[PDB]
Amino acid sequence: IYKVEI
Amino acid sequence: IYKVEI
Amino acid sequence: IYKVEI
Amino acid sequence: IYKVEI
Amino acid sequence: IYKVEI
Amino acid sequence: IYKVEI
Amino acid sequence: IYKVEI
Amino acid sequence: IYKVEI
Amino acid sequence: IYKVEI
Amino acid sequence: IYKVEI
Amino acid sequence: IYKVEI
Amino acid sequence: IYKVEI
Amino acid sequence: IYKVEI
Amino acid sequence: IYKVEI
Amino acid sequence: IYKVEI
Amino acid sequence: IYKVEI
Amino acid sequence: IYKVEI
Amino acid sequence: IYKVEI
Amino acid sequence: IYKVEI
Amino acid sequence: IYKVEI
Repeated sequence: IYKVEI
Repeated sequence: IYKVEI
Repeated sequence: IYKVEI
Repeated sequence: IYKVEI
Repeated sequence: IYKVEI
Repeated sequence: IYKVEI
Repeated sequence: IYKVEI
Repeated sequence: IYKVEI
Repeated sequence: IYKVEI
Repeated sequence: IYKVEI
Repeated sequence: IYKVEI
Repeated sequence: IYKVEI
Repeated sequence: IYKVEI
Repeated sequence: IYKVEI
Repeated sequence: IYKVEI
Repeated sequence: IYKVEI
Repeated sequence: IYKVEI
Repeated sequence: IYKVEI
Repeated sequence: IYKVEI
Repeated sequence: IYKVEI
């Protein structure tokens, strides 16, 4: 599970 | 701006 | 399952 | 703007 | 199942 | 503008 | 089943 | 700006 | 598990 | 600015 | 002026 | 499906 | 799916 | 002026 | 998925 | 002026 | 994932 | 002026 | 992950 | 003016 955010 | 994935 | 958003 | 997928 | 939206 | 599909 | 809309 | 992953 | 952030 | 990892 | 396409 | 407009 | 606009 | 694409 | 804008 | 991409 | 901006 | 990338 | 800025 | 990288 992951999240990337800019 | 984001991506979430399980 | 995933979500991408701009 | 988004995409959601299960 | 999915949804794409602009 | 969208597409939904099951 | 699906729906597309503009 | 970040990334989180398990 | 990890997190990176700027 | 950081990184954390287990 | 635009084009939209699914 | 598409639409173009000027 | 896409949109281009001027 | 823009382009968006999924 | 992407967006470009001027 | 920008570009965003996932 | 990335963003470039001027 | 910047670029961000994960 | 990185960021460059001017 | 800077660059940060993990």
